[PDB]
Amino acid sequence: MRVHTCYFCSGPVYPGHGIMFVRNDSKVFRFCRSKCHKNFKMKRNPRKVAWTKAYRKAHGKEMVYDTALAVTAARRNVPVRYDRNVIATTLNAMKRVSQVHAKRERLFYKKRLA
Amino acid sequence: ALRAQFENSNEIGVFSNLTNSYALVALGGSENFYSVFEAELGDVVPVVHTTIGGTRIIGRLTCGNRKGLLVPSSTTDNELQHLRNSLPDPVKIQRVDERLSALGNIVACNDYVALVHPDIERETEEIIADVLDVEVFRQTVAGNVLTGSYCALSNQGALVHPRTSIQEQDELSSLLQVPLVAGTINRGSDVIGAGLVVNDWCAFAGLDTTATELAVCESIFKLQD
Amino acid sequence: DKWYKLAKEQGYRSRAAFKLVQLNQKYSFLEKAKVIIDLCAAPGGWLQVASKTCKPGSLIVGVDLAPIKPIPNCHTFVEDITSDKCRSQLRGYLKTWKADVVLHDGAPNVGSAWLQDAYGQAQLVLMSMKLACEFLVAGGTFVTKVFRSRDYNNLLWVFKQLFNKVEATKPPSSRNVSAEIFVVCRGYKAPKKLDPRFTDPRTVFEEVQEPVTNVDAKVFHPEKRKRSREGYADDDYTLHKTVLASEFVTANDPIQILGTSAEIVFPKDDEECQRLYNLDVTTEEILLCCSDLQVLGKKEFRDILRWRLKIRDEMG
Amino acid sequence: SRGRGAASGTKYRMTLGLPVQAIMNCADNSGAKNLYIVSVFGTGARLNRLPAASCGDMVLATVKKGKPDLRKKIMPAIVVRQRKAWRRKDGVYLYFEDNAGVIVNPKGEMKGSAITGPVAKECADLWPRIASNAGTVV
Amino acid sequence: AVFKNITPIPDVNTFLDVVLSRTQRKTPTVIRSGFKISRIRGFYGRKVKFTQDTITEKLDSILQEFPKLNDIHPFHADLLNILYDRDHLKIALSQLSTAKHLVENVARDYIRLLKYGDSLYRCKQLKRAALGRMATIIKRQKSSLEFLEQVRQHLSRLPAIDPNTRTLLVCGYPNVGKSSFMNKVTRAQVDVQPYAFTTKSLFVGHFDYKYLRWQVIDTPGINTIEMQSITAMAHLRSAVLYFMDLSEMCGYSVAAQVKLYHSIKPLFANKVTILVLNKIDAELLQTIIDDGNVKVVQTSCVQDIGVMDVRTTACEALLAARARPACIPDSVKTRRAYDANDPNRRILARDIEAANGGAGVYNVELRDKYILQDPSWKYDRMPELLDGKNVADFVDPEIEAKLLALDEEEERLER
Amino acid sequence: TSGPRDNNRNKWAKKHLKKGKRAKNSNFSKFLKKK
Amino acid sequence: SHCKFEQPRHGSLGFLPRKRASRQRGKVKAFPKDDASKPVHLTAFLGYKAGMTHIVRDLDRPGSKMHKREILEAVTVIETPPMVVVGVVGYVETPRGLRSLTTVWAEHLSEEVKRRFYKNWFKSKKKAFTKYAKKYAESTQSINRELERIKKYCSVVRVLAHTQIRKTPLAQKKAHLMEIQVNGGSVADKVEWAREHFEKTVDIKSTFEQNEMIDVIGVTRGKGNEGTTARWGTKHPANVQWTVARAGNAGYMHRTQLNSKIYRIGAGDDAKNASTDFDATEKRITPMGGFVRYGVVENDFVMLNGATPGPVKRVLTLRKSLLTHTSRKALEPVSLKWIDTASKFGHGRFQTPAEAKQFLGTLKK
RNA sequence: GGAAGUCGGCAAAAUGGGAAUCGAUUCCCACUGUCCCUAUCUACUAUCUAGCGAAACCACAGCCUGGGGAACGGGCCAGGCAAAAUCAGCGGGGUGGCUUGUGGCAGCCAAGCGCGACGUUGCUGGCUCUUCCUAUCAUACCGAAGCAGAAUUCGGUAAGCGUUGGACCCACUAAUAGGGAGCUGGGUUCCUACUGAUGAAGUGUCGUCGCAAUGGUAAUUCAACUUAGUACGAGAGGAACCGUUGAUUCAGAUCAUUGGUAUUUGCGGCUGCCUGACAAGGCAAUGCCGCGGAGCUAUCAUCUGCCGGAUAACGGCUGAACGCCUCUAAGCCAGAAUCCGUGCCAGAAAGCGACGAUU
RNA sequence: AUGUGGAACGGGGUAUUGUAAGCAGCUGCUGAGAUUAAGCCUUUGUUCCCAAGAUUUG
Repeated sequence: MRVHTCYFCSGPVYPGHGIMFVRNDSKVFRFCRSKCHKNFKMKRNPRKVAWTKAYRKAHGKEMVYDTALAVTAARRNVPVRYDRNVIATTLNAMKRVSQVHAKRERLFYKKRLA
Repeated sequence: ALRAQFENSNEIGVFSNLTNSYALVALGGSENFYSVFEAELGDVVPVVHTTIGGTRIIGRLTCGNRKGLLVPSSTTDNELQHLRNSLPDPVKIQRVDERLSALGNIVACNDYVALVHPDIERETEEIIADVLDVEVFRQTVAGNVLTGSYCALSNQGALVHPRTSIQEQDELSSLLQVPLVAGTINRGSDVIGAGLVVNDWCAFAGLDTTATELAVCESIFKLQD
Repeated sequence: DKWYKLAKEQGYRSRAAFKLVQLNQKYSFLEKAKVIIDLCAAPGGWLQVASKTCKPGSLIVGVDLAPIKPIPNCHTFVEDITSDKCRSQLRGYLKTWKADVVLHDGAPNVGSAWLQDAYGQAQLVLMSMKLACEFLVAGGTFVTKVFRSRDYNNLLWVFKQLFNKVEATKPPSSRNVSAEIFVVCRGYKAPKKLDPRFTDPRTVFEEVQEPVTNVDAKVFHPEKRKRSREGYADDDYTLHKTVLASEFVTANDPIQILGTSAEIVFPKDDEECQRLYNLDVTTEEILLCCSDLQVLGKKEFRDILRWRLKIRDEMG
Repeated sequence: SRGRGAASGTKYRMTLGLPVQAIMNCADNSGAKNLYIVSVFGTGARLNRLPAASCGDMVLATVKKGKPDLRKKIMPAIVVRQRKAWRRKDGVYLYFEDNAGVIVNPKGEMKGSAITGPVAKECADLWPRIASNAGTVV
Repeated sequence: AVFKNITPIPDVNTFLDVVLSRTQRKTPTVIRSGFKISRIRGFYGRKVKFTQDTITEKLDSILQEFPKLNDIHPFHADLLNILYDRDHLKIALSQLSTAKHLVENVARDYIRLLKYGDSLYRCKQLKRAALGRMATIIKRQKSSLEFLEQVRQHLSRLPAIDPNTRTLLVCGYPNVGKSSFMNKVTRAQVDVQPYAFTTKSLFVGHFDYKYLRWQVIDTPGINTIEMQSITAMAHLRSAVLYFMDLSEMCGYSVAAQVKLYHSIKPLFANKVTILVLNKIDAELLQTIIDDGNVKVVQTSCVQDIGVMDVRTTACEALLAARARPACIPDSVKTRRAYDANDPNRRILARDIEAANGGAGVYNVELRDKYILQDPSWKYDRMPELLDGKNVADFVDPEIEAKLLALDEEEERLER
Repeated sequence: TSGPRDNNRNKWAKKHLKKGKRAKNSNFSKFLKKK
Repeated sequence: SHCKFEQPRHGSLGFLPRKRASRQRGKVKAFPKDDASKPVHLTAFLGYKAGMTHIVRDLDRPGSKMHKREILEAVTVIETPPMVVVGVVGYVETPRGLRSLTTVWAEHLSEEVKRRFYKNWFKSKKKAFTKYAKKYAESTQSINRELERIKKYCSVVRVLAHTQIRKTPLAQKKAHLMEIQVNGGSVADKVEWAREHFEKTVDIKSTFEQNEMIDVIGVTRGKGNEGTTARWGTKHPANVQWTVARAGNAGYMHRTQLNSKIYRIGAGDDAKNASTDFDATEKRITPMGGFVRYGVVENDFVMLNGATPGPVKRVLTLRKSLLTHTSRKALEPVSLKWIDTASKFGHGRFQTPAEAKQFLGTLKK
């Protein structure tokens, strides 16, 4: 149960939604919807397709970095032993990410407006 | 040396992986396999009833030693969390972003030295040395790339194909610093790793293993005492 | 059919008997053949025609697995067509004489893959000529049936070196709907010793490698999935093969490298590749393009090709 | 007995995308290159329905292109990869970009030694030997 | 040579009834005079042909299932000689094959005449003339079919021998302790009775020793039984296990046994015999001991002493003729092996299963064995996703400290 | 294989209904029944 | 002459005639057998097919190939607002069948159930049940007499209940009224339970409990008149027989799906009904953008496995299973892990607008 | 996926082409809805309406089963049945109580009336389609057999349910059992029926909720885990019942997810055309291409398919007939995928009940 | 047939496409613009319309 990130649009990919494609080099691509899957089939570069988050972040249209809360997210390959106190205060850290990221999201676009 | 069958299959190395600090058994089938493992290692090392990526070939999908454990990319977060909770704290777990997902087929690793698939990624080799804390060497076994499946490793002994030559036998023993014997498991099947799982003090093989083969594994692994 | 009606009316046991006699009429080989050995004699129509046409008292042999109805003057051998025992009886009946014409009517059971049936008797004809060339005298003739397939040209090639003349043809009585052809190998070369390459079928039917695959077409058209059913690069364990950046720049086959390699890497250890990495000509877009070769478009490949030429202009 | 011979586990229903007459890639190092599908095991009595196979199914195969001694046997083959998209029971839709399979004996241990390319986990679970001798299982 | 796979041979009457009943039931039955003559001819032609096919199908099944005496290992061929008279068996099998060809000839003849049937009746009697001749042909092999069934029944009883493997033939005087030695060495339950020659036929028993399996074949004591015993040792790479009654408690004189062994030595050559002193608990022998190959091992048959030593000696003679610190846990050094009967043995999940409904019903708790600061939470559900983010990416034992450091930073930005 | 009309299949289906395998339905009904 | 190549019949003879159902509401043609050992309990409920989604649940199915794995299943969401009990019917067993002896109605009948008795509510003078209300107010001893008759002579007790269609976001204003047989207890006990349940609402929380196996019955979608191809699956001198496949109506037939499992009974007043212990993420069962062609679910809802007959916004009847069947699938518990509420009106990609807003930039609007 | 369809690349796609043999044939490669396996989209017709408006054909007509010597038919005989008026489809309807499983000649008896029975001995056409029968290939249950186990042979009840894919051949399959009552190839020179759709009418009228006479009926097979490496077996080998999990075929649904479809002609791109120009839009018998919601749909997607009696083969209890015995004669028990119900579908439009109002 | 009434538009949400014209200086306005129910959801928005005509009913 992982909400993966699509290869094309860089958006969320929930269970059931989309397609999984395995290439001969054992590389796994996940496509959220038929639009991104067919665009991948035609081999259109995400950095040259306007409506993709990959293009937006690589074209200066999205934040350079957000070191929000001294840590924002990572693909942790070392599992951590289950604790309630850790699990509850990290539940709170989730939200505290969200308002802070929401605040900086407002500030960045206000800066880009002028 | 003991004889066991997972379900009604002679390949127990495929469906289980055994180290000197823990045991892993497949989930969802018959626990008679888990029952047999607990009968000999329940009071020594923890036994984890685990799956890897919703799959029962955990033995050939995960490679590990008494120190650390590795899981492939397809390992789910829930299963990885399950494995961490089950295993004790002094054991570390690591995900591997390896193209060759079958870690149990590309890596044959004991507590001190590991011999790996020749075409393994450099980053995989570095993290293997970091987690397993073993010296890693790229070489083939009897001209065959699947070292983990075609060779079984322990601290005091190891087995390879009967197809290997004597000079290859000597070179492999010299590069591994452990006695090595050319043999077969499960009555002529040359998949030693798939048919045999061995820790430093006990050995498990399929029920179809011949008496002569069991004597060979006992002789090389010095398990009479 | 018409030939079946003729066979039952006249007394011949198969339409293949009419095929043999027509072939004998047009080529004129069997009448002078003193020693004739027929393999796969079923149903015996060939033996009946051979016995009737040839002068009585010749060395007529018919070998087959099924009970061969004793044909006049035709020693009938109900054994395997290439048994050690049966070859002993052929030599025992051959004595001082040597085989002049070897007739062969191999007909394995059909009802499986057409490739299997065609290739199935292909060794059976190939094996039958092995025992033939063992038994033939200089200038002898070997005649049999072959269905056309990808191995048909190779079998005729081996026939060309092992015989002076090849005269394959199709008679009118033969069912034209089927793919059978009657090959007539006359003028036995009579070599000093039977060549192991010819005898051993690994080197006979060995797949002859073709020129380089049309991969630049796939490079120019990354779309159009063309159902690649050839193999896997002749035992290529890892399909994520990478090509050195400096080697690709200095290479003279950029289209082949792009069409075969799945990734072009710029290793930090190699000083030349690091220099290419630090070159201003190499941009981030080109870097991400070469990092994933297979997911690339026509424009990206053309940009890469222009980039390598610009580097070629720079280094010399 | 060949039908479910040494399966060590049941298979879930999977989309069929390799009917008979299919031509498909050999995936082992035994030396064979191409395979032709002759029949599929475990097909019942369905009028006009073309016999078909999925990942992990065992078929009757003829090596169209390959080593001559590897041929002249209608040999069992395990379909390990399939181009047609299929629903994994956890919900995700999967499809490998080529149709691949391995030459195996009726018992269930192949003549090859190492698999070039990805291996479906359904194939690797019904056939522990393929899982034992697979390089990357996805 | 497992001769058990031969189908059972019906007597001539049941054979005919089964064939004719199958013809009636599987072929169409109704025809009218007004039908086209072609349909009438085809109707009766099918019955004649169908009856021919059933008969050959059965007869071929016999001819293929019986073992071809020439193509089999001469041990079994000569054993079938003494028991069944290869010539009688070969005549019986040839009679069936000649019958088979005759059944084919009659059917071909009557199908051929049926092509000219003009009325519903003239076809009807050719079919009746057909089936009667088919039946009268079969009725003539009553003796052959009865003989083969008797041979079949006794064939299914014979033991499955394998001369290729290592063997040790045991032969000697009747009831001279050889049966006791075979029973003690191999798991075969050989009956021992005071009646002489209790072992009417050979008895094959496997025994595991020296990491190998040896097939000990006990032969009748020394007639047809004696002939079978001789042929058993005639063609077999094995060693003799002669047992001579030292105390003559078996009823056979020691001198007579020695003389018999000397006479049979011509067939026992190229083997390492044994000079077993049977019934030890219960001159002539010098000549036998002079051979040297015989091993003089005392066999206290009454006390069952020395049987194991004799077997070990015979097996040995037949074989001759033919830094890595393993830190094992301290609990491993004193671990009690899990054996069910003992009470000190712990429980296994297999036993929890049979108590809690058995296979398919018991739900194993995967979570039941987590190393965890509590056994109560042991069934809790860990949150996985929250607001588009996994909880897993954030599980950090010091995650509270990163949150407080952060607090200070946001308090700085608002100010 | 025996079908659902099998008298045996009916018999051990009845045996299942005779034991606690249906007692999970009784108390299940009693819960809503009481509430 | 015999048929050369045989095949199984292209249709099912047990479902013909393929005629249009004479009803829009699912009929209960069999109620579960009664027992006096168990006292009172209802046996059916009436809901509306809002829409269907998919979920992820951990499968604890012992012996299964996917024991303790995460599985995806399609689920149907049926909105089940509480139904008002307005009547009781007594049925007497006769040698000619069950015959309705008498019927007793509640004093106050809502406009919801009153609309059922008219084809045009506005033109009518609304005179229905007026004199019944008058006599109920005047003398309750009469009504006590019919209830005494029901508890003295009748053997089967059924309650007339109508669904509050006003609560649902449906354009229809007529309430669906049906009979639910009161199973359990003595006839007197059923009559009392009906009396103290007059004019009060019975909710799905009291009828079903989130784990049991039910039969869902309704009228299927209408595909119109169809030829033999899609109606039946088609590839001697006589007259055409009934068994020959023919062209006619396909769809809008009364069907019964057996063995449907409730994965969840959620409450409308609760705002956590679409959230699970593995998910948190406050959300409602209504998908982002509202259910396609139905609306927003604001009342109690039931989530069944698989698919149920009929299109959206059609009425379904949910009955307790007639026969106990203790298949371990019918006996296992369900522990939901995640529920999909993305936009079904197209290729939705976000669960709720809240979590969509962080990923998306600051929209100018 | 790629001719697996068909007698066969008929027709489309590759743009039609490469090599051989005598334009034809074959082979390898290539292509594709011929096929697995059908789905979707558009126009016209069909549908209804306003107007106009025929013809063929016509003894009379219109239900089936058995019989009516035949020719059985629609009229006749005996039955099942039978309720106005209609609409749209589709085309159905325009010769023995025979026969079956056991051949022909001669002799020996000899129950008996010169025959003489059984015996006994002597010799050489294919492609799809509804239903029925059992004379059963498989599945269910039984009896016998050197049937130790496994596998198997024969026989009994049994037609509920299946009995394939390709060129007699070779595979799959549990099995590929036998028969009765729209089409094409090589070979000779109106009405009625069936299926859906309305519909006047007693019961005062209109409704709401129901009952159930009767008709139809549905589920089928396989292997996987223990129970097992146990029973059995010298060994080789090696099951079963309970419980559980999947799959084949079939049937009924559904569109969350996935694929497909494009007249959302919804958006965007390209070519050409249209006003002086920067622009602006618009047009091109659906100009071409990409994506494309909704709908439809796919064993190309998901879900669902159940229990009570009576028996047959057969195994028994008591028990006579017949002072014993006996499963049978009176009675009783267990017992097959069988028969009958339950469940499921329809609801008598001439079967019915309760309730509401009543100008 | 005066109502938590309906309808026509409008807003919002949700979707489809892909960042419009113009202003300009590829970039910014601009994940913009266009479409959005014709069988999508919602509406303290505005406007508008209905307490009517005919027929059969003891």
